[PDB]
This record gives sequence, C-alpha cells and structure tokens, in this order.
Amino acid sequence: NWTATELLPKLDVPIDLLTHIKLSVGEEMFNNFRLYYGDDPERYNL
Amino acid sequence: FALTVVRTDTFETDTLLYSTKASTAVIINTPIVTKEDRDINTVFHVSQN
Amino acid sequence: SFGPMKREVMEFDPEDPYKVSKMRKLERSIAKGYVYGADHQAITARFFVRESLGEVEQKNLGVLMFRLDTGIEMPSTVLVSLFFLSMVAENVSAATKNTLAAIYGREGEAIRTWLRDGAWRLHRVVHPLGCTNSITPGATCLITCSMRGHSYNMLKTEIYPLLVPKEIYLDLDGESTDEIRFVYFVITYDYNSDRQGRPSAFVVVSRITHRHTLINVLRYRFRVSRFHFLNNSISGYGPSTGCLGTLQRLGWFCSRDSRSGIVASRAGQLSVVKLEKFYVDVGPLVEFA
Amino acid sequence: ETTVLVTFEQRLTTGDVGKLSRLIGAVIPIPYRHHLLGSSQVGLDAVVKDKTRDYSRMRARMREMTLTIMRRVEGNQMILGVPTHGQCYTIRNTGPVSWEKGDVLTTLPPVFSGEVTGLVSVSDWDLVLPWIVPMALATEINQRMMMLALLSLDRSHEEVRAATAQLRVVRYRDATLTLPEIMRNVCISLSMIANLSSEVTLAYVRKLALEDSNMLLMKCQEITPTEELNKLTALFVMIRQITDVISEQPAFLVCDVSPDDKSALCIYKG
Amino acid sequence: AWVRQATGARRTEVLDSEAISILTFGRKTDKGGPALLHGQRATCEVIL
Repeated sequence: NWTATELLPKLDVPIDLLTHIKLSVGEEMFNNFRLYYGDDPERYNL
Repeated sequence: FALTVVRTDTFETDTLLYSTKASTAVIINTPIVTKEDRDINTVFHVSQN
Repeated sequence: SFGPMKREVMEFDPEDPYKVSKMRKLERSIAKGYVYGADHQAITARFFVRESLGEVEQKNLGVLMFRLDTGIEMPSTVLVSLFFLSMVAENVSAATKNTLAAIYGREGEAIRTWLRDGAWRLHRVVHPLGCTNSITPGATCLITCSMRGHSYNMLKTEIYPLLVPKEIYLDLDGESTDEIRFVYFVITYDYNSDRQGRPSAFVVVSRITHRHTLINVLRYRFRVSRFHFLNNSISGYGPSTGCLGTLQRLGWFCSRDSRSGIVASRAGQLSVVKLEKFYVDVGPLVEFA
Repeated sequence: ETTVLVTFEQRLTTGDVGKLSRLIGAVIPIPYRHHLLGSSQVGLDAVVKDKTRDYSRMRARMREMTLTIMRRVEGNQMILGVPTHGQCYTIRNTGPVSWEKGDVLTTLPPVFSGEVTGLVSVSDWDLVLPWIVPMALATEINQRMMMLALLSLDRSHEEVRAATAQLRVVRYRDATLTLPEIMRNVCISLSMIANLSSEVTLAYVRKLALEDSNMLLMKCQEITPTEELNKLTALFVMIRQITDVISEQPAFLVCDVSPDDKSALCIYKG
Repeated sequence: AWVRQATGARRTEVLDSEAISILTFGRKTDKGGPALLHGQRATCEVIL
C-alpha cells in the first residue's frame, strides 16, 4: 500500500541518490516504485 | 389426445414473520444528502448506507 | 441619498468572481449538511437502463453512452455503449465482436444486433451523451451519465478514465505530441454492392482543433471508401445512401495521460485505450462527403 | 443569473398569469439581449407579421433572435434568465414531438397547418412558443419545404400532386404532423446549384485529372473568363445563401426528459 | 387466414424488426381486456 505510507507520519532522514530521482527509475536503484506527478486524490480515497 | 391444463393462481396473503429478539443487527450511517440542480428545483437525494 | 447607498452594499458584496453559486452551496448545506454536490463542475444526468444491459458498464466506469433512435415504435430509445458499437464497426476485429457479443448478447441484446445491422446506423440514430460516473446496480440500473465535465468518484475521489477499445482507437491516431489532445467521433461508409455494409466507426484522437483541416487528413486515410462513395454514386442514378463521413467533437484531455489498458470480464479479456482525465465536450455533427 | 425583465405593456389578467406560471420552464425568444424590453418584443410574434414573407425569412430573423429561457413570472414583471452555455436547463416541451434523452434541439418557426391553436395570449398579445424541435427533424422540415416548393410548380399534374400529399406529412417519433403548402427564392438558389454545376465543371476536371490525390478524378470525369468569373461566383454565392438556411445552429441537448413530457432538463448549446 | 378467422384473428401489426423487440423485450401486446370481473385470468397447456 502507498496511501498508508503517505498518511502515516514519516521520519525525516536524509537519502542519497546517484544523479537524479526521475532518472533513478531507469537503472532502478529502488525496486517497486510508485510515482505521483501532481495532486493525487487516492490518498484521500479510503 | 388428452390435454392437461396447468395453471398458477395468485393469492394475496398476509404473511406473519416471527424473529427472535435482536436477531440481526442493522448498522446505518448518517444520511448523506447529494445534490442535483434544475430550473424547477434542486432535487436532493438523501441516502443511508 | 439613499438610492446610491443601497447599490454600494451590493457592490461591496462580490468578493469572489461570482459569490453567487458559493452562497447557493452554503445555504443548501444549511438545509441538511455536507451536500456532495457542491464541488462539481461536471454536470450529470440519470439514465434508467433496461436490466439486460447490466454488463461492462456495470463493472468498469467511464464508457461512452449513446442513444439509439430506432424506428421501432414501442421500444425505440436504447442506451448504447461505445463498446456496444464494436460489434457493428468493420473497423473492429470480428473476434473482438464475438468476444463482447458473448458479453452483451446473453438472451437480452440480440435485437440490437439485428437492429443496428439491418436498420443501419444513419448517423442520426446515434447521439452522444457523455461518460459514466456512479453506476447504480440496483433493481433498475441507474447510469448517472455525465454531460459536460471530467468523470470522477464523488468528492473528486478518483477521476474516472475514458474507456475506448483498441480496435477503434488505433486506425485514426493523430501524431506523437503531449500538450492537449482531443477525441472526435468518426463514422466512415464504404460501399460494396447491396447495402452500407456494416460500414465502420472511429474514435479519432488529434491535436487538430479546426474542423476543415481535420477532415482533410481523413481524406489522407479514407480515399478507399471515397473510391466506393463516388462508385455507388455513378452506379446509382436515383438511389441514394448518405454522405461519406460524419464527425463531431467529443472531448479534450491533458494528453500526457496516454496509456492503454485491458478489461477483464465475461468471455475473456478486451484491450482498451484508457483516456484518464477525459472531459466531455459534446459538439455538433459535421457530415462530409 | 443574467436577468431580463419584461414590461407587461398589456393589462394582464390575474388568471392569465396563472398560465404564465404554467410556462416557467419555457423558452422566450428575444430580438436583442437587453435588460429592458417591451412585451411585444417577447416572442417571435414580431417575426410572424408578414404573410408574403415565407418560412425562410421566419427562420432568418429567428437566427438573429437571441434565445432566452423563462425564469419566473411575478405580477406585472416577467423575469427571464438568459441561458449560459455549459449548464443544464429545464425547458418546457410544448413542441408537438416528445423529446427523448439525448436528442439535439433546434428552434424552428411555428406552423399553422392543422395544428394551428394560438398561444398563451392575453389582451391581444400572444408571445408564441417557437417549437424547439429535434435537430434531426429540423433538417427534415427543411428538406420537405424546399422540395414542396419544387413541386409547387407542377401541381397541375395529379401525380406530382399525389407526390406532394404523401411527402408533406412529417412522421417522427410518437407524433406526426402535417405541414403547409407554398421559399421560392430559396429554391431558385437550389436549382441554380444543380443546373450550373452540370455545365461549369467540365473545364476544371480535365486539368486536375492529370495529377490527383485520392485517385477519383478518373471517376469524377465519368460524371469568356469574365463570364467564367461570373458563373463560379454565382455558383458559390448560391451555396452560401442556401447553407445559411441549411445549417441549423443547435441550441439544446436534452440530458433527460422529465415525466409527463412537459419538461426536459437540457444542457444549453449554441 | 382460416385458422385465425376461427380463433385469434391477429398475427402481427408489427414488422419483423419490431417483432424481434416483442421476442426479446417482451411487449405486453394484449392489453387488459375491456371487461374483467374476477381478477386476472390464467392458463397454460400441456398435451397428453
């Protein structure tokens, strides 16, 4: 689930990237990714 | 050859329904009132799920 | 003076570009509570459906409703999906036809198979309505079909995508761009020997706004029926059919939302083209030979 | 909303206001969108005044006549809400044809052939509801009245006269209508299109027959330059003056028809 | 013609395209008869 991830309060921890986060989905340093662009009402759908 | 006529026949009938005390539970929500608009009126549709 | 004084209170009043409909949605919220019907640009209308058409519409949201003006007096107006006319369009593959004919034609639809095919689509029996949000499967299926707007779940919870099947989408694609792209609806008539021939149908997407430049690039692709159009026009002195193409505006969307999908239903699967933030802009029929 | 008052220039009956309260949904055509107007300017009655002027001229002034919907009637004032595009509106189906869910509606001038009944008149003033007929049927009314002018000449043949009579009954869903005999200046413009196009095209097929795009000028061939200036000008100017009275500029898409078939919520167009 | 002049003198006011509508979305073609005194009437037949 991703709505649970968004609605639970997160810890703030710094994260390191290779070059860029939109380019990270090419060589896929992070598997099982979800991407938003703008406003997303599916965090408000319950 | 013979012929059998079969036929159903309707009987409007008072049926008694006995249910035990608190047999089934109904849970309701608060009635939501949705909107639709016209020149003649606004038709509201109220609902309990 | 008190003439001017009563006007300024009216003119200090507008603090919004309207501040009219907002005062409507507040006092109607005074009437019962939160109204579900305030935050709504999209305007819908409610369609009571013959219960044998409780199919893919019932399962997936966002399909295009059409009326049939069938000439049959006692049943005339049958509500019709965009998936529904896939069984008539020779554009659409025949295996795709018998796929959704096994969906729709479960002992409650086969009239419309003969009625669309025999009593052929004059591009006057079909009329655009919009898209389906809030299907109500009850006793009578209540399609609350939109008329002008984006289709969405209530409280804007999930914007319902437009479903367009793949065999009617591909053959009139536009170009590769993404700023805005439209949906127009196109019916094209090839002529063979005896009838209109279960002719064709199209969901064309394009960036072209203008009418006359859009129908010119249809001539880029529909010379073949236009071969047959004048052929039956010189082979017919006296008989007449109707002109070659019929186009109308159907809606605009963001065009970066391009992805096609597949629906999983009765009698297998069906690949569609899933137009996400589709707005319904019903335009007039523009016929062209 | 965008509001228009009507000055009741005629002394209203209290009872006739009760029939104007029976037309709360109805359309009210207006010659120019303005807050003040006279009640004589309410309706197309200002168009229906000249007997010699025909259904083309009745449709021409209607095309300039700004459509407006009734909002409510209050005593000596009639309040009219002008329909803003992109919004649904209940208009009153006093048309002979019961509308159905999704039909596109086109205004037409009224017809006094067998269904002549007057209107909601009070003190020598009827406003006259121009029937907001379907767009599909409005093209059909267009096609009948031109060719019944085309058959108006040869009435002395009974076979043409019998061809007029079966043609003139306009049959649509759930209701039919008879229409009146006679649009002459319209059908002069029709016949000049069909006559001149059989002659003037022969010089321009053959040079375009050399290089072609859709490869049909083979089959299209199988069908003084100052004079040639004047013919093709007179060819195109008849097409413009007929498409003015062919294109019907749609006005309402009925999203659903109310039961009892007296009202219909309609998203507004045009 | 002789069979239906004997009994049941109506075939089809409809054409076949309307007749398929009768066959599928079943029209209540026989209207309530103009003379009915003991509720709705009823029948079916099995040949033996």
